[PDB]
Amino acid sequence: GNYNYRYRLFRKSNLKPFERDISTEIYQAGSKPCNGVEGFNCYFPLQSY
Amino acid sequence: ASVYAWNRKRISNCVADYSVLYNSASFSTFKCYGVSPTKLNDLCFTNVYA
Repeated sequence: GNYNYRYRLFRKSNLKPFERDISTEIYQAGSKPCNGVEGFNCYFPLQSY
Repeated sequence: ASVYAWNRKRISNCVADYSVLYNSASFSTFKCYGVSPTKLNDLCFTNVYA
């Protein structure tokens, strides 16, 4: 199982054509302020295949 | 009720707010598969089964 290949799952908005985003931050899935603590409503967008 | 005698309920013809349950942390697991849990209050269907 090769896990070097990964991609972003969550984002606040879409991507404009022909650009790159390398922001690896906690994503707030709800009203809970993550503040870099993860937990409920706070997920890691990057994940592998 | 029991797991093999689970209660079945029908919900129709009213206004349903999901924000109150969405924000509540008293539930250990809240897993939505049909659609995004955030946009529940926007789209709606003809009936709900619980």
